[PDB]
Amino acid sequence: NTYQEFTNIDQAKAWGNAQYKKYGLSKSEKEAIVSYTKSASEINGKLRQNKGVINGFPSNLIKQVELLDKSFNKMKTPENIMLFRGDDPAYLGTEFQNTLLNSNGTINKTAFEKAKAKFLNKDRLEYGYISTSLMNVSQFAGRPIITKFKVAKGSKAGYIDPISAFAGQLEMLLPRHSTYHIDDMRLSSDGKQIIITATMMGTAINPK
Ligand SMILES: NC(=O)c1cccnc1
Repeated sequence: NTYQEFTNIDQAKAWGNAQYKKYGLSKSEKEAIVSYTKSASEINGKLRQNKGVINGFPSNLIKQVELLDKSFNKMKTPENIMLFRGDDPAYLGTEFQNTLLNSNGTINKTAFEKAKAKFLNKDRLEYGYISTSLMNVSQFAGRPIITKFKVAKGSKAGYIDPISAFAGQLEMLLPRHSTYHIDDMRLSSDGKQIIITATMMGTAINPK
């Protein structure tokens, strides 16, 4: 299976904007998505902490989460696509927070081997929503960990960039409680980054 990889910002925006125009999101769904782009770290943090159980959340956050979940009934990718993220060391676990990079700003080889043993050829379940970009955009592309997600035609995925509170992110949102498989992990040419290739399986949250 081949996955569409956008190579040009204008081409990516054109395609994304075309997708967004057809979603027919409701007023309430749009409000929930706007708020997500302002408060994603709080929302995803609480989802991770509680392993996806939202019963104890404030009433307004339950409503927001259920609206985001339901919005994916309208938001699917029309083709196999590649999506991107940049992550900081803690993404690999607490043990990598202050050990992944050496004093030169280069990936420590012992940490890289430990990360490979931990994640290579394994599944990973994410309790939060996954914010991605259509390309490796500048804002996040200098982070030490770059992930390329292979997302199959028909999968829940939404270009929310047109109503995001923030610019330059080419943001495609993926549903919460998604599982992906780490296929490949290697250092970059200059040794400053870990490039991860993963295959998106899909989400366990499927209302309606
Ligand atoms: N960390 C990221 O790559 C990212 C992508 C899109 C929106 N927000 C964050």
